Parts: sequence; structure tokens; C-alpha cells
Amino acid sequence: MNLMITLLTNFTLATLLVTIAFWLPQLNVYSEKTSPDPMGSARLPFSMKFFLVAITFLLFDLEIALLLPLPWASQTTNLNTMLTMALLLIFLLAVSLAYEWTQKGLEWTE
Amino acid sequence: MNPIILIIILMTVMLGTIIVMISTHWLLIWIGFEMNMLAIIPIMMKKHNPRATEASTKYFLTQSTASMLLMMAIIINLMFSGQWTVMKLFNPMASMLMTMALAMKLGMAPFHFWVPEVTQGIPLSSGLILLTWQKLAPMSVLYQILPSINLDLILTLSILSITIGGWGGLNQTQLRKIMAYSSIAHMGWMTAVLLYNPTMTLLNLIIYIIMTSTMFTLFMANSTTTTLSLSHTWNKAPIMTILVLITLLSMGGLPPLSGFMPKWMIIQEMTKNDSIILPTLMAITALLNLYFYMRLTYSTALTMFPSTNNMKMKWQFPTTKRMTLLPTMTVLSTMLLPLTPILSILE
Amino acid sequence: KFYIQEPPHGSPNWLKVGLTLGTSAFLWIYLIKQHNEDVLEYKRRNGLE
Amino acid sequence: LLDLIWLETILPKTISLAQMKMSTTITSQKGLIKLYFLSFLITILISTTLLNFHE
Amino acid sequence: LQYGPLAYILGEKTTKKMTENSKLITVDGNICSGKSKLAKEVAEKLGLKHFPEAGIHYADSTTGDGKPLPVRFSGNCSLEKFYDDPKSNDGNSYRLQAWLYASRLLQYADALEHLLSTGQGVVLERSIYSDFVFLEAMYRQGFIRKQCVDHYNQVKKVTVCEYLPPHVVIYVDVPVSEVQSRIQKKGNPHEMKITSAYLQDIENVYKGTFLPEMSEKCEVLQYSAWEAEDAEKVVEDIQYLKYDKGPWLDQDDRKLHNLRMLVQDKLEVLNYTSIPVFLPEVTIGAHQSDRVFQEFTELPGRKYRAGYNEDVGDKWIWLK
Amino acid sequence: MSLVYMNIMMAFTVSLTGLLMYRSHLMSSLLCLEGMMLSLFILATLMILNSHFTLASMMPIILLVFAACEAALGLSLLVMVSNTYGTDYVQNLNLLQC
Amino acid sequence: MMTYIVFILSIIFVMGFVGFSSKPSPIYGGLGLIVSGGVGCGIVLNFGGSFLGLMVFLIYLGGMMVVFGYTTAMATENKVVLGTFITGLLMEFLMVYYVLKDKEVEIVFKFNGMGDWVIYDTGDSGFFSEEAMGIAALYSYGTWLVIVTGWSLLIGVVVIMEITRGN
Amino acid sequence: MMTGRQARAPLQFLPDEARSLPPPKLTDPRLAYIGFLGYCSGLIDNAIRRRPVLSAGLHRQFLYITSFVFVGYYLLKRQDYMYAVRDHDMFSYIKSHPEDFPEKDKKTYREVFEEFHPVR
Amino acid sequence: ARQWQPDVEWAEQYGGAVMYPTKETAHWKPPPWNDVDPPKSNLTLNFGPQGVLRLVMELSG
Ligand SMILES: CCCCCCCCCCCCCCCCCC(=O)OC[C@H](COP(=O)(O)OCCN)OC(=O)CCCCCCCCCCCCCCCCC
Ligand SMILES: Nc1ncnc2c1ncn2[C@@H]1O[C@H](COP(=O)(O)O)[C@@H](O)[C@H]1O
Repeated sequence: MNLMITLLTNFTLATLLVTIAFWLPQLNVYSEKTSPDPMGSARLPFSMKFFLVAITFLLFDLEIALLLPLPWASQTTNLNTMLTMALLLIFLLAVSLAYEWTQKGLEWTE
Repeated sequence: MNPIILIIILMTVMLGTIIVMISTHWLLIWIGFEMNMLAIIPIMMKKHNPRATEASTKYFLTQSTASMLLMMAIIINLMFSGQWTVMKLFNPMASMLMTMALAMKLGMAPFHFWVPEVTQGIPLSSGLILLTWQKLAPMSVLYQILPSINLDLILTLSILSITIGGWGGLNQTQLRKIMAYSSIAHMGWMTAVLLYNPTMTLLNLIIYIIMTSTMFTLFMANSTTTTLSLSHTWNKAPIMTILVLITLLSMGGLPPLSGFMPKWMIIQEMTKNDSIILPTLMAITALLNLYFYMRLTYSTALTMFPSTNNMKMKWQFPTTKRMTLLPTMTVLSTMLLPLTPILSILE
Repeated sequence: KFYIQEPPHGSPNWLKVGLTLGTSAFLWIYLIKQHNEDVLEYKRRNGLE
Repeated sequence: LLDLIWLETILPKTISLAQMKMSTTITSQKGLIKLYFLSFLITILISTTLLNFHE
Repeated sequence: LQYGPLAYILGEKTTKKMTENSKLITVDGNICSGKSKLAKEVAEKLGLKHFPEAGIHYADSTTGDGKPLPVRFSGNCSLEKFYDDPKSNDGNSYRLQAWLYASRLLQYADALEHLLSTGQGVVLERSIYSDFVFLEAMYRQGFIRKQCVDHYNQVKKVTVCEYLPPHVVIYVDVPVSEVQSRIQKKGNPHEMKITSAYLQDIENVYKGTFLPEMSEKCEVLQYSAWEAEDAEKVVEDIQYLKYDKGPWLDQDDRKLHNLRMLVQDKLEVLNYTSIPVFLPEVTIGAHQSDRVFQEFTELPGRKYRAGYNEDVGDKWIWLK
Repeated sequence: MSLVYMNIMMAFTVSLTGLLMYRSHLMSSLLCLEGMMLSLFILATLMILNSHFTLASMMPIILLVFAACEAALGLSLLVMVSNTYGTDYVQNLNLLQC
Repeated sequence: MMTYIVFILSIIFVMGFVGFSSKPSPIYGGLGLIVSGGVGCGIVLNFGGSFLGLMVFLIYLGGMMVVFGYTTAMATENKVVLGTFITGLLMEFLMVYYVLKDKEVEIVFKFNGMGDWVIYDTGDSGFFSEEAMGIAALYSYGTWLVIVTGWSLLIGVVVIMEITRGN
Repeated sequence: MMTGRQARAPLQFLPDEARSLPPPKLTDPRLAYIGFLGYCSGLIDNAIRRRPVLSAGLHRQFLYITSFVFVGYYLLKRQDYMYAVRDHDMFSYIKSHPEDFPEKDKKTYREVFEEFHPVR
Repeated sequence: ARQWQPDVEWAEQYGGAVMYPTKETAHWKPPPWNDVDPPKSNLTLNFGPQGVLRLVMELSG
């Protein structure tokens, strides 16, 4: 309950600062104006490279999600099985990265 | 696609279906379905045209929605039983949800509307994988959970599947959509005998896999997609027209062909249980499938549609393809009815 | 010589034909071995000798 | 009048033209994915409420 | 199968043999551009293999006993009747042109098969990118109809998308006057029965579409008549090329392995040559096709698969 | 049973009906699909924590991993469709009717 | 009120799902699903499943919804939205007022109307979270589970590199 | 149907009690029909690749016949085993339930009055 | 005189998308023979002076 009070306080202070930052310089009057970019008006080109690095992040993030309970898994009775599956998961992450390397996946985001 | 990568991906498909078959835990059933879909998506996109991307999009959305309904059915089973054994479900609502999810995975009606599009978009070999291998996993799960299936639900799905898969394929000229509506009809026939005697379900599964395997092996051997392209085989190879004659006549269940065997055993088992009306309406529906198989045979084999001049050049090149087990799959799919009591090996 | 190219089956692949005949003879002798073991096991279990 | 027209019409021809009509109406589909998934929704709602199939 | 995916698994890669000398070069020109000896000289000066120009009997030149078969089993058409009667009744013009395009597709498939299976370059003669230059000339002459051109362009649309264009294209500037001069200096009386506007239509489709549509997706060369008489200067121009066009650059083992698995399957190459479009100029009816196919069963070496015919003396068939 | 279970199931059925009525976008279909996954995660987690069934605590992580890899596969399918047509519209996907 | 805090967060969770399921846009759909993932994580955190809620934040909203917003923001740039929103909100608040007045409701199963604190245990678990030990048993017991999950992720990498290649 | 019986012995093609049964003879009509299916497989195999159908691959047609007889013999063994298990389970259930299968008194036809229906 | 084998028009019956075109399913064109559809660009930037140099790029990503 201390956590939700602290989150409410931080969110409320941030929302208050954002409201003040958007509405204090509106009290100034100065003037009005006309107000008419390296690319002028062209459609946004879809980059395949950015999407490939996003999915590569997502897959290695899932493999991290499998790797996360290792500090609690070292406390087990069954250490040989635990150590074998831990080294197995980190080796499968390395095989994922090596297949990402050698079959030309990390190109122009190297 | 890299051939080593193709072998790894096909073994991942087979591993997913094996994990569905062998496992006693519901999460491992769901994991087997996820592995199956995840590895079968590049098999559909082996050619990388827009039709395969559309077909894999439709297939992915249908199998994903089915897998989410499957996990919801598993989770409600964990409510009402507190355990994970793959056996009967301890809830009517989990039974209805899991039967709907397996109906979306089999492509049974009224969840059938993805089967002809995904069959039409992808190549012939991936269509063969889709229509033969992908029926093995949800029929195994339906084989395991039958003490909880609502009778009226599975019979409604079965007769609606047979009527839609029959009254659909009469119009078609594409060969893959004909195989797709044949798939919908045969899955209706398999699920209708499921609660009465499931050995006949496995018998219809084997005979259907043999007949669809023969038909797509012939379609790969001649590279035919439509009715007319199939009917121009007579001058390229006359024997292939005879083989699609006898196998298309088998798939509608002519006596004494071996495609008559499953539905004859199904009507034999459904009248033991005092259902005379329901296999009667089913056999009345199957005659439409038999009719457009007759129409296709009049197109292909019993008549000879006029060819072009370029066929004379293809006379001088015999087929350099891997027609793997095509005489074996043709002999099994037509001349097997004198061995009808072989069905007891599936007990 | 008749054919302007050497055909893929102008000469028999002796490896493949030897595999064919050897595997077929192996299946026949293994079938007859299993059948004789089956009839002897039948007459040993039922005591019909 | 009988044996080229009426007896020819009554058993095979009405069946023939009716299966032709219903074959056209089953594959009268416009191939749009919104149509089919909306029919899946109508399937789920009719199956739950209209048919007592959850009982 | 001597070649399959198991050959690619066990180590037979296609960029081992693919050196810089394995270049695909096509020399083109009109009916009397005189390139037939230039192709042989360029083939004997660059270490490349030469393919003679495919006609009616190219499939006869590959298959069987090699000799040109009778004109009922192969072709059902002629160049000479096309020259005598170009606006013919039965439609032999487009039938001959479709048979020639099928033979050029078989020739180009043999070219890519040689270039990918041996690594030895191929000098071509009027390849599949330069076959519509005769069809459009026939159509502008009114020798054929519109649906023939649409049929050919459908077949082109479902065939040419799978194949890669050659590296170098050499074009021979010969005007129509010298072409007609060499027509009179040949001595073939059917070939002497050709008018002027047909050669002009071939020239127009050449210089307006073929070199402009290949000047970006390959390296085109354009030379006159007299300067092609020394082939060693042409070989000099070939040896100093900066390749930056065509889809040859972005090729791995896998794309060219897909290409090699495609081109050696002759029926899959020849598949959509005969799309089932009932065009009556090329439509051979069922009784006539029956008759010619049963007589094709009667030829020596054509009854069975080629290693099983007992009218030419195949041995050990009972052990095959 | 519990009432929060009814609310998580109603969340699942709401994202179901949002998935079964396409408007325009394929990304909206994938977001309804992952809302279905999220409600499965919440419901399975509440049942597994509530019964103190210890060995199923590793089950929701496996659910999350498999269905997130499923979503990555869906995003790659959507990007191939976006390369084909330009949008992620579902009315572009009408080729396989014939 | 505070006894009903899991119920309040569940109502906010359903309101978020009706908010984005009416589908204004994939951008605002992702926005509403982010807010719904946070409040559903709060639902998980109020039963003592701290690690699974942090798996929600770290993996779901951390990787997957970030990649959804990443793909949405570079590949895209109503009446029915507001109508479906008020329709779903009227259905949900009818259910809320029913269970407020009746303390019992049946939509598909029968449901309680009490606070959902009533379904707990009153003991202690010693020197471990039970759920922490259950996830720590992924390596010592779940050999087959880790094998099939890691193989599915390796094939996931391979599959994505195949189909995003285009060729 | 009988999956409760073969759930304690899993994945056994032919169990240990199958060897109490008489094996199918090598002159069995079922096995000879499967050999005929092997001959037809050889014929269609020569037909699809344009070989002399009755001469080419005597080794190959003999391999088809040998392989189909070899698989079909074990299939007939499993068939006979499963039907023997079916009759054994049925007869043990009849013996273990005498009260459900009553010995009906077989009436002689002098007591059996069927109504005569005349045909005229 | 001899056995009837079909003409062109009888085989035209099996050469469409469906055997029977109705008024709703009449808009269909037949699919491609090799099952490949046609798929149906480079970026340009204008760097202002914000010495001073106005670069105009033609970028390929
Ligand atoms: C109770 C039941 C329990 C379970 C019983 C067993 C069920 C078994 C079901 C088997 C179904 C097999 C379906 C296909 C499996 C995968 C093989 C495949 O599709 O390979 C495709 C492959 C592609 O090769 P590629 O280089 O891509 O060439 C394509 C064009 N270039 O290669 C090709 O395209 C080659 C073309 C010919 C391939 C023919 C393969 C036939 C195999 C199936 C035989 C029949 C089924 C088995 C017998 C009955 C079993 C019930
Ligand atoms: N439409 C056509 N008209 C005339 N000749 C053609 C046509 N298409 C291909 N050719 C071939 O092109 C050759 C011209 O090249 P050349 O060998 O130099 O005479 C002819 O002899 C024909 O073999």
C-alpha cells in the first residue's frame, strides 16, 4: 500500500508538472503567426531492417525470460539436471545468435 | 529455402504432432499445437508470392484463435478439476470450448471457411502436408477426450461439415478446393462415428490419408491445378488419368473401392446404436461428392479433351520427379475392400 | 551406340539391383524363420506335438 | 408426354437442378475474411444461446 | 536422380565452380545480321561453349538418337511454309512461333544447366529475352491475330519470371538494306520471299524495346556490322567489364540451387508453355494427337523410357 | 466461483468478439489476439497462485513465451502483407476466392 | 472498497479491453492494451505473484508490446468505436449492478458476489515464496518443458529469418 | 473400443500372449491377396514411368511382392490377435455375468404359434 | 462416323474458376498458372542550411 501511494505521488507530481509546463506559457500573450524536414511530403519508407532488429530483440527477450529464474534455480537438490538445462538454454541462445549471424540476418544493423 | 533448414523444419512439424500424441499434460498438448503451427508456416511460404502470404495469414489467424480457445478450455478444466491429465473434461463448458477449438483446427464446419483459401494459396506438397499430417493431432485429442464431448454438438458439427463439404465441391474447377471440400466432408464422417466406435474414426483417418496422399502425389506428378489442366494429362501420360479416375471414384465411396470401406463401416456402427436417420442423411449427402467426382472423371479420363502442339515435345521427356510411393498409395487406395477386417489392428 | 546422350538407365546400377535382390531374399528368409519360430512356439505353449 | 418428359423430370431432374442451385449458393461466397469471421461469431452466439448445446 | 537436394546437402555447392569466366553472353541481331560465326569465334576466344540456334528440331537434337525427327512428331510446322504463306489459313505462323519459343526455352534451360552444373559459360543466339521481336513483327504484319499475342505473353508471364537475364548482350547494327542484300546472297528461295516491313518491324521492336528493356537489367553492347568482323576486340571489350547490373550480384548458393533444381527438370521448364488455352491455331485434336502419340510409341527408341527399349537393344532390362 | 474469474473471462470474451469482427486492420486482429493471451495469463496465474499448486507456477511463463513467439510470427506475416499491399487492410486479402 | 481492490482492478481491466477491442486504430489499440496489461499485472500482484507480474512488465509490456508499437508506428503512418464502447460498458455495468444487488450472478458458471479475499489460506510458507520455488523447479524438474520450449524458440528464430527474407 | 485392455501393455504390436495363437499360414488367401497387391504395385510402377510393364524390374516387382507379403503377415497376426482378444473378453464377461445372459427355454415349434398368413 | 471425343466447347466448360457462374460470383478472373501474382522506390531528402550547404540526397534506405 506504500507502493501504490508512492506510485500515485510520482504520477501525480509528473502530471502536475506536465500541466504546469503546458499551461504556464499560455498565460503569455505574445502574438500569432503563419507557421507554414529533410523529406518534404513523401510517404514514410518502411524499413525492413528496423523490423528485423525488433523481432530479433523479441526472440532474445523470450530466451532471457526462460533464463531469468537461474538465481533461484541454483538452490536445488538436483544440480546436475539444473546445470545441464541452464547451459543448454544459454547454448540455444548462442545458436540463435549464430544462426542469426551466419545466414545473413544482422545486415545494416550489424 | 535451405534443404537442411527444410529438413529441420519438417522434423519440427513432425515433432509437434508427436508431442501432441504422446503427452499426458494439457500444456504439452498446447505446446505441440504451437510447435506445429510455428514450423508449418514457412512450408506454406516456400514460394514467396502474395497468395502464400495471404494463405499463411488466414491459416495463422484461424489456428491462433483455435489455440487461444484451446488454452481457455484447458484453464477452465484447471478450475473444475485442479489437474492437468489429458482425459475426459470435468466441465460441460470446457468440453464445448475444446470441441470448438478442435473444430477450428480440423477445419470442420461452421469453422471451415479457411480450408479452401489456404489450400488454394499454398503449393501442392504443402497442401498435402496440410490435408494429411495436420489432421493427425486434433483427431488424437478428440480420441482422448470423447467421454466428455457433447453428443449433439459433435453430431451437429459432423452433419453440417458433410453437407457444406458436399454441396460446395460440385461447382469447383480448382483441384485443391475440391480436395479441401473433400477434407471438410471426410472430417464430418470421422467425427460422426467418434462417440460410437472410434476405431472406425481411425480407419477413416488412414483411408483418407492414403487417398489424399495419392491424389496430391498425382497432382505433383503432372503439375495440375485446375480441372482442365488435369484433363490435358491423357496425351502427356495416359496412365495418370486412369489413376485419378479410380482414386477420385474412391474418395466419394464407390463400391467396391476402398473409399467405400470407411463410410460403410460408419453406417455399420451407427445403426448398431439405433441411429438409422443420421447415417441415412449422411449417405444421402455423400452422393453429391460422388457426383462431382463423376463430373471430374468425365472431364479427365473417359473422354479426351483436345490438346495443343506443344504436348508433342513433352512426349519426349519422361517425368523426372520423385513419385514417392505413388504405385503403393494407388494400390492401397483402390483395391483394399477385400481386406476390410484389417480394421481391428487399430483397436 | 544409339542414344545421343548416355541415358540415366543405360547400364544397371549394380549397387541398387544387389540391394533389391539381397533385401528381398533377406525378407523371405527372415519371414520363414519367424514363421517356424511361431509354429514351434505355438506347439510349445499348447503342447501339440 | 410421360416417358420422355414427366417421368424423366420427377425423379432425376428436380434433384439435379436443386443440387445445382444449392451448389451455387454454398459457393456463392465473396471470399472476404470479415464475412467468414463474422459468421464464426454468429456461430458461437447461436451455439451458446439458440441451441442449448452447452447443456 | 543424379542431382537432387541430397547433392546440395553432401557439399556440391554452385559457387565453387562459379568463377569469373562463367559469364552468360547473348549475341543478337536481325535475320541477316551475320552473327553465327561471331558467336563461334567469341566462344573459341573466351573459353565458352557454343550452342547452335534452336529451330524445329532442337528437342530432337537433345533427345533420343539426336537426328531431326519427322515433322508430325516434332514441330507440325515449318519456316518455309511461313515464308510462302505468312497469312496462312490454318494458323501455322503462331504454331511455328510457339514451337520456336518452346525450343528457345529448352535451349536457355540447357544454357543455365550447363552454366550451373559445369561452370562453363554459354554464348547464346537469340535467347528467350529476344523472341517476342519476331512475334510483334508477325502481328504488325497482320500475319497473326491479337489472341495469339496474348497467349504468348501469358506464357512469357508464367515462364520468364523464374529465370535470370544474361550478363552481356551484344547487338549487331545491320540495316535492312544489307539484310535484304544477304537474303539475295544466301540462295534459299523461301528466305528470298520476305518483304521489307517485316524486317523493319523486327528492327523497330529491337531498337525500341529489347535494348531499352535490357540496358538496365543487364550489360548491353551495341556494335555495327564491320567492327564485329574482328572478334578479338569484342573479347577485349568483354574482359574489361564492371558488373553492377542484373540480379547476378545478389545470388547465394541457395538461389542458384533453386535455379539449378528448376532448369534440369525439363517438364517443369516446359510446363506452362502449353497452358490449357484453346487457341485453334495450335489446337491438335484428340484423334490426331492419339494417332501421332501411338506412332510415337512405334518409333525406335521412343516406346519406353530410354534405357528400356527393345527395338534399339537395351540390355539388362529385367535387372532394371 | 470467484467473481474476478468472471471478469477475466468476460475480458477474454470481449477481446474474442473484437477479434471476430474485423474493421480494417490486421494489427487490430493481432492486438485482440494478444489481449486474449493476456487474459489467459491473468486467469491461469490467479488459479495457480490460489491453489498453491507449486509446479504449475512455471506454466504461465511458458504460456507467455510460446504465445509471444506466436505474436512475433504474426508480426512477420503482417509485415509481408504490408510489403505486398502497403497497408495492413483485410480487404486487400481477397485473392484466394477463385 | 479496499477489500474489493482486486475486483476494482478487474473492472478496470475489462473496461480497458472494451476500450481497445472496439478498435479505433492499432495505435490506440496498443495504448489501451498497455494500460490493460498494467492493471492486469496489478491483479496478479495482489495475490502474491510478484514474479509473474514482473514477467508481465518485463516481457509482455517490455518486449512484445514494444515491438507491436514499433511495427505499428512505422506501418500505418469513428461512430462504431464509440457505439461498441458504450454497448460493452453498459453490458459490464449491468453485470456490476447485478452482482452489487444480488451477491450472486450466473453468466455461464455460477459466481460469488463477495470480496475475493475469501478464497485464501491463513498459513506461512517459511523462508521461500511458493511461486518462486515453483518457477525455480523449471530447471530441476522441467527438463522436457525446457527442451520443447527452447527448441520452439530456436525454430522461431529460423522461421522468422526464412519468412522475412522475402525470397 | 478395446483400448482399456491394451493400455497396460502400451505400443506392443504383438504382445507375449499373441504367441499362444496359431499363426496365419503362408498359403493364406489374405496374404496371397496382399501379394497380388504387390504385383499390381509393380505393374502401376512400370506404367507410370513408361517401362515394359510385364518385363521390366522382375527384381523390382519381386521386391514389391516380398515387401507386401512381409508387412501383411505381421498385419494378419495383429488382426487375428485383436479378434481373439475380442472373443476372449466377451466370453470371460459372459462367464463373469451369468445373471445378465439368461438360458432361454428353447420352445419346440409345437408350442410356437406363428400366425399363418395366406397367399392367394 | 467414329467415337465422339469432345470438341473445344465441351472442354471450355471445365476451364473457368467455377463450373456454373452465378450473378454474384461473376467478377472472378482465373488465377495465374504458375500461382504467382504481380507484386503491385527510393527516398529523397532535401537538407536545408539549418558555411552553408544544401545537400539533396537520393537515398536507398
Ligand atoms: C492411427 C494412425 C496413426 C498414424 C499412422 C501414420 C500416418 C502417416 C501419414 C503420412 C502423411 C505424409 C504427408 C507428407 C509428409 C511430409 C513429406 C512431404 O510432403 O515432403 C515434401 C517434399 C518436398 O520436396 P521439395 O524439394 O520441396 O519439392 C517440391 C517441389 N520442388 O517432397 C515431395 O514433394 C516429394 C513428392 C512425393 C512425396 C510422397 C510422400 C508420401 C508419404 C505418405 C504415404 C502414405 C501415408 C502412409 C501410409 C498410411 C499411414 C496411415
Ligand atoms: N518469326 C520468324 N520469322 C523468321 N525467322 C525466324 C522467326 N523466328 C525465328 N526465326 C529464326 O531466325 C533465323 C534467322 O537467323 P539466321 O540464322 O541469321 O537466318 C531464321 O532462319 C529462323 O530459324
